Amino acid sequence: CPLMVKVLDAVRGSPAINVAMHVFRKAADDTWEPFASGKTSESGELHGLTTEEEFVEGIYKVEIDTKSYWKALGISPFHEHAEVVFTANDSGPRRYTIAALLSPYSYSTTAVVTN
Amino acid sequence: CPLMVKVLDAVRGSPAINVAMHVFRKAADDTWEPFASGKTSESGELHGLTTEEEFVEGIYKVEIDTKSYWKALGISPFHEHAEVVFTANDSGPRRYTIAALLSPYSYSTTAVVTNP
Amino acid sequence: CPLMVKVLDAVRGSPAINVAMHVFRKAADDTWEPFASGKTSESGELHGLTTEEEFVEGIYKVEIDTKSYWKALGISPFHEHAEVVFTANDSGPRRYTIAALLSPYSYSTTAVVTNP
Amino acid sequence: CPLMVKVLDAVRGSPAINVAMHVFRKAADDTWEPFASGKTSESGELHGLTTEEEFVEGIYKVEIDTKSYWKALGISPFHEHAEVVFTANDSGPRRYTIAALLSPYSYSTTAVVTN
Ligand SMILES: CC(C)=CCc1c(O)cc2oc3cc(O)c(O)c(CC=C(C)C)c3c(=O)c2c1O
Ligand SMILES: CC(C)=CCc1c(O)cc2oc3cc(O)c(O)c(CC=C(C)C)c3c(=O)c2c1O
Ligand SMILES: [Cl-]
Ligand SMILES: [Cl-]
Ligand SMILES: [Cl-]
Ligand SMILES: [Cl-]
Repeated sequence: CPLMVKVLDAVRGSPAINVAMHVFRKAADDTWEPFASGKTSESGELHGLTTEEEFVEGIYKVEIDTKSYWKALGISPFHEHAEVVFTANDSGPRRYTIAALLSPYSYSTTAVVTN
Repeated sequence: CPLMVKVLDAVRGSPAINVAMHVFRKAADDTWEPFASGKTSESGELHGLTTEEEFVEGIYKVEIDTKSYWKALGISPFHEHAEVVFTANDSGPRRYTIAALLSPYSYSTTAVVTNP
Repeated sequence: CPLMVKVLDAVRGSPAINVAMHVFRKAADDTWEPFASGKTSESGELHGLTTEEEFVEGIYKVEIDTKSYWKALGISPFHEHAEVVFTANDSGPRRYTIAALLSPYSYSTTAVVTNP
Repeated sequence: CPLMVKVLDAVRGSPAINVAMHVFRKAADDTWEPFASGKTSESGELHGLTTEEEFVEGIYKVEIDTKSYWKALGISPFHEHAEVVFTANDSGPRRYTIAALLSPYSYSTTAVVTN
């Protein structure tokens, strides 16, 4: 898997578990084509979204349903979702780990791109 | 103003100047309609995007063109843009300051919401 | 002022009001000497800590009492405090804005350094 | 190991490798007693700092030498170091992962506390 997403909860100090997200690829008509989704594990991770053959160069969006997470906890959130939009593989296939750290009125997202 | 955006550069320790952004509002047919746009000033701030009367309840998206900012400084960053999507004014008018803190492979965004 | 600190609350989307902090300056004998202190205002800002003449070159530490802030809101946070340690004015006088963004198990801190 | 530290580099999109840090425990005279140190691995992690028996309740500081890291990269940094100060184990032994995300003029630190 060349794409993994990890989500953490800055209020509880924990992995953010059962967070849903969808991954889209930008089509030629500039619309977002869904192609993968899942929800984070007990470790806050979502693995197995795609394969090296399928994950070709292009622009991808990860839309993380943070609002449902905060709703489940009874805490009023600001954002509808956290969106991470990036071009992949522009220099060849890489492993991408996208990390998101969530608070009700703020989030951070980082990419760690390795070999 | 009821909506202000501030952008900071975490590599240089400075305001992020001349950063373009576009704001959109979700229409009744679920499409993103253009709402306003502008570029940050020398203080990293963009003021005057809207007015209290125009900024009605709805779902708004701010798309901040962080990629062009980094490319002009010679850096090829990870993100295409930083997007902030939120419901505004659901419990009456509020003032929103969106802050974005930028690095080449990371950004943070925060909102400070005040009751006018 | 040459040194300003701004503190924001990422749980409530608000300035972090009445947050205490102490500033220290490293002495010639390598101990931390008291330099200034104060609490944030209703805007989450603490101004007036020092002056251009007093704020000489050196290593400064700002210790922000984030634990008391969260405890007064009913939260038992992870950190005892947020500490910001930095060399100031090494290439002549600068203006420093330190920003801290607080959550119960996380904080971020940023500096914006401007040449007066 | 009840204490692990992970450091990431927000400029390069990578683990922050060979970052030195020291862990201190606050003594009865309010001074900081060193007790563990190390440098991060190729994955940006530092494991094996302490043991469950030794890591008793108390106030601990992790001082991460971020300034040497940025110096090694030729990039002017703001902070002398990143300090993480916390009380441990106040409700019994936990596993603590301290994460730090570094930029030249900013850092973030988070704690994930699990079982
Ligand atoms: C593939 C590799 C060497 C690291 C990818 C990776 C990871 O495997 C675990 C991680 O745990 C983390 C746990 C945290 O509490 C945390 O704050 C981060 C940094 C995420 C931010 C502040 C956007 C990370 C983080 O970036 C991170 C992370 O980037
Ligand atoms: C003097 C100047 C051009 C900017 C200094 C400055 C400021 O005057 C106000 C600010 O408000 C902020 C409000 C926020 O919600 C916010 O998230 C930031 C970013 C700083 C973090 C994530 C620690 C800042 C921020 O860094 C900031 C900031 O750096
Ligand atoms: Cl932010
Ligand atoms: Cl603000
Ligand atoms: Cl962090
Ligand atoms: Cl983790």
